[PDB]
Amino acid sequence: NYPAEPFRIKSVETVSMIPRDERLKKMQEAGYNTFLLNSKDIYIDLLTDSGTNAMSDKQWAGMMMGDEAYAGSENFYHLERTVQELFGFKHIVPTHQGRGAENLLSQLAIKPGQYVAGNMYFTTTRYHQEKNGAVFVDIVRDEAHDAGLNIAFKGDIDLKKLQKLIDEKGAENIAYICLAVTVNLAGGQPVSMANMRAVRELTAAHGIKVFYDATRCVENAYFIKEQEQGFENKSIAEIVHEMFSYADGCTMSGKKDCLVNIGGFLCMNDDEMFSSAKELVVVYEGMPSYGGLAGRDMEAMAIGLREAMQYEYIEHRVKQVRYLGDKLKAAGVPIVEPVGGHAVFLDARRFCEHLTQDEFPAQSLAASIYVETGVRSMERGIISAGRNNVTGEHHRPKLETVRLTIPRRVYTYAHMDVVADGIIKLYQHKEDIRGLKFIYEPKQLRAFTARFDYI
Amino acid sequence: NYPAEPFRIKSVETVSMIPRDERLKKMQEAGYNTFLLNSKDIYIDLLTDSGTNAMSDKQWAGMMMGDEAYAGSENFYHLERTVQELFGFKHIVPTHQGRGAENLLSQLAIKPGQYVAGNMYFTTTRYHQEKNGAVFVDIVRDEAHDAGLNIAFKGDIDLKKLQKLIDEKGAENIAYICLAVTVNLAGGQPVSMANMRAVRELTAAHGIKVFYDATRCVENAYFIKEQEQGFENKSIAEIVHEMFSYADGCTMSGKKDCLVNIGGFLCMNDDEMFSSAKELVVVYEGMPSYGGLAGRDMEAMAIGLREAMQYEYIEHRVKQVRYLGDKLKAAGVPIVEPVGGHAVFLDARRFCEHLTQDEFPAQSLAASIYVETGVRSMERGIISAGRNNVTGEHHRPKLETVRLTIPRRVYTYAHMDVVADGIIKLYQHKEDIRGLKFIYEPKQLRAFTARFDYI
Amino acid sequence: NYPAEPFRIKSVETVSMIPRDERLKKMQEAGYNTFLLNSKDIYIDLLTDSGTNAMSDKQWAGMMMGDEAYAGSENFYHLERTVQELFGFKHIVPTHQGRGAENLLSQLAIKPGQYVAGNMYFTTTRYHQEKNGAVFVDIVRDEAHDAGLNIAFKGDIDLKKLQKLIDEKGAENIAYICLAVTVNLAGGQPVSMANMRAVRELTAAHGIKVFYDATRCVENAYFIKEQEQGFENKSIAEIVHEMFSYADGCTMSGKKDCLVNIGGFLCMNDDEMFSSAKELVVVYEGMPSYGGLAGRDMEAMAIGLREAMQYEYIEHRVKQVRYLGDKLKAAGVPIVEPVGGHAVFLDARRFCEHLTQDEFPAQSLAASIYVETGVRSMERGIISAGRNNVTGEHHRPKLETVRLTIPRRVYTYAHMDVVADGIIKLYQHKEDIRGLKFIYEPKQLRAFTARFDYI
Amino acid sequence: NYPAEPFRIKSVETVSMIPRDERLKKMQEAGYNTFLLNSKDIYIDLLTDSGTNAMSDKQWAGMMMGDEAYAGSENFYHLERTVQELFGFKHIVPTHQGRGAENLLSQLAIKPGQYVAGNMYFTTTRYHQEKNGAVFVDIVRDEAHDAGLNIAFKGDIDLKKLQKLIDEKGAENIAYICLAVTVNLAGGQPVSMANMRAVRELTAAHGIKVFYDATRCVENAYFIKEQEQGFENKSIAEIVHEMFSYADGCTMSGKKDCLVNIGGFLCMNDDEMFSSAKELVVVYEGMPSYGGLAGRDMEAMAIGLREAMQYEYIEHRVKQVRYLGDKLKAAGVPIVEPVGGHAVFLDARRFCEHLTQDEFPAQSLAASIYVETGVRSMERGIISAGRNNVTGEHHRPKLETVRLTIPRRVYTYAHMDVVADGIIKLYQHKEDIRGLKFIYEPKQLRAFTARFDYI
Ligand SMILES: Cc1ncc(COP(=O)(O)O)c(/C=N/[C@@H](C)C(=O)O)c1O
Ligand SMILES: Cc1ncc(COP(=O)(O)O)c(/C=N/[C@@H](C)C(=O)O)c1O
Ligand SMILES: Cc1ncc(COP(=O)(O)O)c(CN[C@@H](C)C(=O)O)c1O
Ligand SMILES: Cc1ncc(COP(=O)(O)O)c(CN[C@@H](C)C(=O)O)c1O
Ligand SMILES: [K+]
Ligand SMILES: [K+]
Ligand SMILES: [K+]
Ligand SMILES: [K+]
Repeated sequence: NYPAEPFRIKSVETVSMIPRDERLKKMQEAGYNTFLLNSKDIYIDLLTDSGTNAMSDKQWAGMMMGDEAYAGSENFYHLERTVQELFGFKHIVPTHQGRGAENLLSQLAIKPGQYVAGNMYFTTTRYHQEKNGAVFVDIVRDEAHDAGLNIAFKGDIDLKKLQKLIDEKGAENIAYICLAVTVNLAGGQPVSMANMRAVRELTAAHGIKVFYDATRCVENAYFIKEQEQGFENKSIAEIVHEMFSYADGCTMSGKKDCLVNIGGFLCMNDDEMFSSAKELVVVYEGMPSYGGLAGRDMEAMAIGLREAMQYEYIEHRVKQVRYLGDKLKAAGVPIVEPVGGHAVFLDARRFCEHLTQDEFPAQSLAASIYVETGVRSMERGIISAGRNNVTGEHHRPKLETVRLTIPRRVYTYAHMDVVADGIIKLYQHKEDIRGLKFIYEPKQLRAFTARFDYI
Repeated sequence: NYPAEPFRIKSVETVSMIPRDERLKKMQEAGYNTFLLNSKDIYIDLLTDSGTNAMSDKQWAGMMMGDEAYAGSENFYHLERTVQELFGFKHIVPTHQGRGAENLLSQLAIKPGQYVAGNMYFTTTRYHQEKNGAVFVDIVRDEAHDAGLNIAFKGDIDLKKLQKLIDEKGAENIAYICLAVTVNLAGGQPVSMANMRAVRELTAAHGIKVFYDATRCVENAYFIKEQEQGFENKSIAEIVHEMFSYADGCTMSGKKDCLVNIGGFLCMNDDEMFSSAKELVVVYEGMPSYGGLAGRDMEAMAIGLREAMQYEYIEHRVKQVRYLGDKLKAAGVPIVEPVGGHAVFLDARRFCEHLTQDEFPAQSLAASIYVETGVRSMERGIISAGRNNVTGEHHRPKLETVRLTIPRRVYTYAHMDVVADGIIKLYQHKEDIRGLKFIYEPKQLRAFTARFDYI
Repeated sequence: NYPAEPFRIKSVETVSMIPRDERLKKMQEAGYNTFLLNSKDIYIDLLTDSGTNAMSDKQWAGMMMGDEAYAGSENFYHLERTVQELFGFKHIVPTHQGRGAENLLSQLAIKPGQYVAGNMYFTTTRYHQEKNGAVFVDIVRDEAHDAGLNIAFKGDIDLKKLQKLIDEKGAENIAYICLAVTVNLAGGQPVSMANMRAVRELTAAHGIKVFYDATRCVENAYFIKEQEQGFENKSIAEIVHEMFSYADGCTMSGKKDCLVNIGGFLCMNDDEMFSSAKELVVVYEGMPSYGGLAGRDMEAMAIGLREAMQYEYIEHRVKQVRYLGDKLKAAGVPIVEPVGGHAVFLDARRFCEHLTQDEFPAQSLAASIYVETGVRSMERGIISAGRNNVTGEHHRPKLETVRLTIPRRVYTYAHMDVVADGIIKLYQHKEDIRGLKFIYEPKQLRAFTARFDYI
Repeated sequence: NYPAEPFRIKSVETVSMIPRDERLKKMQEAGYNTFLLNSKDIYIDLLTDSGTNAMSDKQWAGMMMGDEAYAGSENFYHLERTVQELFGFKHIVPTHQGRGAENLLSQLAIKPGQYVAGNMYFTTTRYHQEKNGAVFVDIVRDEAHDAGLNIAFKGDIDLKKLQKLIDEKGAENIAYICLAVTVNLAGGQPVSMANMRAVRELTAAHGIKVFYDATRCVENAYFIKEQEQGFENKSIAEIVHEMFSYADGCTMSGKKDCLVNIGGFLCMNDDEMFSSAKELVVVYEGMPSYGGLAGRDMEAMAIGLREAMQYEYIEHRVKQVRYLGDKLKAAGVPIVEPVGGHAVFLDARRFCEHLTQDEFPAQSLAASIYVETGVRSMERGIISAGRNNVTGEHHRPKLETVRLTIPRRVYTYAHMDVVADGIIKLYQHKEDIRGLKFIYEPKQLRAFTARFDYI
């Protein structure tokens, strides 16, 4: 049912668990914000799957062969041809990570006053869109905002919402469609190939461009192979290649499905757009032949992207996350369903029924999880959404969750059992979790550096 | 009951993951001899725990700081102070691995005609003793020769057997006592501290030297902390240091409990013998400051020896092997008991009761294990026993076993489940396992290059 | 006169060593543009000293100990304490390289309509200043614009020019003073400590902030120790620490004097500005605890910054460049004087007097240098100057040069002889060097992808 | 005349020079024996070219891909096919270093009472020969024992001495001919292909086997390409392959011309001899599939052997040594001529004319070189030869030299200038070097651990 690791351990990293009394003082030192905890004080660090992956022996062999030249590096050509072969795009510009590519795309394809629509948003992607004068519109299906609803391909774009946007606003006022695979905020939920084919069908008829947020496209491809009829005989590589044939470009964070600790890139097919991207990348990232990355990192990212296409690797990656989610569900712990490809999301509304959203249950639950287990998790609720135009009123999203994000090839099933057993025991006395109050809030992006205090 | 890994994965090693029908063709190409399989064709390689360990990030950092000087390397001095601090011996000479140190010890401490006694033997250790003119005498307790007998500290030396040897032959005719921790041939069985203190008491009264075969002393130290009363408050380091306080020297294979892939050393307290050891090491290994080792390897062994002292590491190491043994026992699979610190031994005679020892049941069971799971194990029965060269007849041992030897920090519990589930599945249909016949047998060391075919 | 390397070679990098007739075919394939050569076809790559450095064994040991956590990495804290100890600034935000830090500084410290003044400019620094609405004013001393003038500390700011700006425009209309050490565009010319103290004296009296472009501050510190009276007893570290005591912050490119292949950071003393910097870094680079960098790269930069403080290292670095300049000057080759800390600039106008600037003598000389020696150099003349987009006419700079930029710890004196002997041999028959004509010119950034053919 | 390094520096190792007053105390602490100095106290360590080489980026990439399996490692198969391809031998057995292979060969091919003849000897090779009951006979040409005689191919075997040995002793009493390439004790002197062809011609006519000591065969191949008529058009690989076609086997120390820090192997063509070697290697070294080496070290040795065949690499290696020798000769310093492939030998008899061989001028000169320059060198004189059968009488060889041994790819020409300038200045007051007296002498192999005191 759950496969063993399709690899061996080459090298290990020592870990240690500090006692509860010290975890409590660390949590108070961090202002009850898991973002402010020190890495050395964490047993199992499930804060994010971004850049926290373990590399292979092949990737580390490439690390010893870094061609650090400013132009014409062999590492760049290797990364270039690999992406052209696997993704099928004509041009590629490397960037130091995903939000570097998003900065380039938002300045190239957005006119002040236009609309950008997509299946939910991400914080950095939406910021660069809004900074360049766009208004974001969520066109994901309504069921994606309901945590407990267990349906397949929750991340699909609602075609009726997309049709309604084109009719009310016009096609000329739409910059592009931003299709994310997978959808991070909905719980790592996949998008079906039929939805990608249908979106491409409707947008091309109105001359609207489609750009993918491809950070977790490999996990998305596995869900297509597993659950969409007609793709069970297709390889992961074939599905990934067909996915991108419905996009005019993409922004990629190699720190996710490329199995590296740093790196990203921007892809496109248009020649004029690629020429403008090279003029903008030298301002923010670097030369088009390295783009803010060391040669050895372009090499590791090229090798890692090819390793991710192995069916056994991605099957184990996804089913390890599913294993953690199944143990939590079997004990009655409320989670977002279905389990996504990279994380399990605890439903803090049901976990902390005795608390209101104004008491920040997700931020308080993440603090209690660390103090009780030594596991770091990320708040994904009201604090990440922010406040807008009303003086002091928070955004209220339906999803008030705590994210247990699994780095790739770093932890074992026994580590998943430690996480599950500690959360299940915490769920027994969930009424003890206390509310939080803002003692410091930045002007923007409060989730990263805000400090709180108990109620 | 079974702890999770007290570390996370830093880097992984790629494996093939070939299907069963291809593993069958690989096994036929190897003549149904697991010793002839190529490493690249193996999922889980349980052939040996020697030199197959995974190193830590700290060790690989030391690998980058290799002082490769021919004499006076900083890496040697680091290894020297580490062993002097942890083992308590005065002098140390590095060797490329354990049998290099045994070659030196046998030439230094044995006069032609003397006797060497010890708690059973190992192949290379007994050869160097006999090569230099010694006669080996087994003084282990009788209970060590009972495979199914589940008692603690099976590797203890029988004090009455040792007393009888001293009286009949004399103390001047005894070269030394060779005390192995643990006892590999008995199944990795530990020796009690009380037995070590008693041997030191008896030999010192007759002027007899005691040298340890300390290859797996860390695993032995854990058994003392776990099962011997009075040591439950002692750290692993304190137990190890007290163990060697009853010996005049030791031979160590770092490829086991020092958590490296190559290396060993020879320790002693006598100054004159250390002076002769330095003259002999330059003939066979190298300078006393590197002894057949690269500088970076002395550094990794010094770092690894200190990492082995962590209680959580060695507890998990031993309980990971115990997990495999308990799962096999709970399903009714016959194993050697009790489970040792480094391996589980399947009883192939009881596993393949429908086959005779002339049909090589252990060799045939090892072949089936690979084909069904991709797991390589080692035959330890009539094939590895060899032939008597005078009569031409096989040596026939009471132990017809298959050894599942677990490298340190390489595999997870999920890998142990792969091994267990496939063997349990084989045991349910064990009547289908067929005998083997020699199609090629070399003159000597037939275990390594013999080829077979089904009967 | 010229010291030997204060280090030995730990590991080497393979090179092709292709003959002259093949280098000619490579140059023709590259359209006679050294920017289009492949790295694998280059023996000595003097294109830039940015990110091309060789690291030490200590740095590579740190590469194995990367803490890749998203927040609170131990590598960040190590980098933080190192910069606070060596530079003396209160706060630090890491960036993926120098132009990432410049993007942050320009958005934080510039109000639309204000002025920025500095000792000449750099391309990326001036862009981010002008992008945020500033007007750049050159306040360097007039002597910096004389190529052949051999005087010390050519990069000093003219205090009278700075005083005139404050009086005519007002202090409230001045964003900050951008003091670069060293001054790249003037040829890597250093700034005196007395000039730094005087600028801090004048700006502090008017409430004006001073930010350093500290990319090559270590090379600058050596010039102070070597040529400025009163600092001959001071260590490199003491001089560096005193330099930054006259600044309110700095932007650093670790790819230069931090002896790494990627990395940078932003420093400042003000608490409120540091609070705003943490909100802005998560948009463009990443979390304030990694800032677009892998953990291992923050570790290598922390180790490399401390290695750069060794007097013997920086003395050899600078005198290796001086050796190349002295050998060219002793043979009569026209170079920019005095020789800077990181590169030698050939005067291509005097080298190719028989050619006009419309025939691209610097671009043609760089092509001949590669074909004759396998050395890549960078054109810094009319081609890299660009075209005015309104008129369509080339920008015509007084400096028509070829830059021989020396990476740190990569090449030896024998490699410098290869460069010198081939250029001296070319200078003896310089009348044979032919002009070039555009066969392909891109719309922008023509230096990188233009292709030429002989005239 | 002298080529630059045909590689770039990938990573560096920090070095440091301790003052003279500390170098003096270190030399006294070492008993005036450079073998007892600590590596950290040495600026330029010219003690040996064995295992002190710098590896390439390709080799370090292979280090990350160590297949550490006990049998069937991919690293072993790579090393096996590389040696079969480059050396042309049928079988190969890996060993941890050269003297491990010599131990195997001496036990396989020597009967007690037989003679072994060769072009001079080495300490470990002659010991294993004499330990197994052989009597060594030097059959090198007489001119090899004259330090100042500058003739080509000084290491050739005298065919008349070989013919005389066969006639006086008989062919059945000759175990084999041990042909070393190059000849270490004569100054690294090459053997001509014509001499190898002639030796093979004479021995095959009497049924006598020939085994090569191939540790520095690549350096030998370069001398053949440079100085022997008819081989100037042949590649290094072709010459190496033809060299071994005149041998029945070889012993190799990879620590020399394979550009690694540890490793060796034994080659042969006979099937019965290879079968016996596998039985003996498991006793002393390990399995025939790893032979006392980690997988990653077999990989580095396989990659390094192929890199050594590059003409530019070996040309620079040899001419860098020649550069040091030419500077010493141009200043009047007495050296062994011609300069060998791996070291310059100072003639201590002419250097210390005022001292007798009983005062150990070579051992005293090596001590003075370190104290005055921080350079470590090796004594190669009376102390290395030993005493035999007379009670207290030393062996007296014509060569009383001090060896300046150059590791491969570690030092630069500027480092050679530091060595030369310090020795030339020492030669000005050579009358100050004092004699030495034995204060401690081991029973055997006194050169490594003897301690001395001034006269
Ligand atoms: C869908 C998606 N797009 C873009 C980014 C930004 O990419 P980057 O610049 O970090 O490489 C992220 C980052 N998500 C991370 C940070 C997370 O989920 O924790 C993401 O999840
Ligand atoms: C010709 C020759 N053969 C064999 C050996 C022994 O090989 P090893 O066991 O050291 O790999 C050496 C070692 N010479 C070294 C030690 C030297 O000249 O310093 C040697 O020079
Ligand atoms: C108890 C014991 N002593 C000595 C040795 C020899 O040490 P080297 O292997 O380091 O020379 C071994 C190795 N046992 C290995 C070979 C096994 O169990 O497969 C051993 O188990
Ligand atoms: C003085 C100076 N400031 C800022 C920068 C930009 O820093 P990053 O390159 O780290 O973004 C550079 C780089 N100069 C390089 C590009 C050269 O001289 O080729 C520089 O020389
Ligand atoms: K770089
Ligand atoms: K070495
Ligand atoms: K990271
Ligand atoms: K190994």
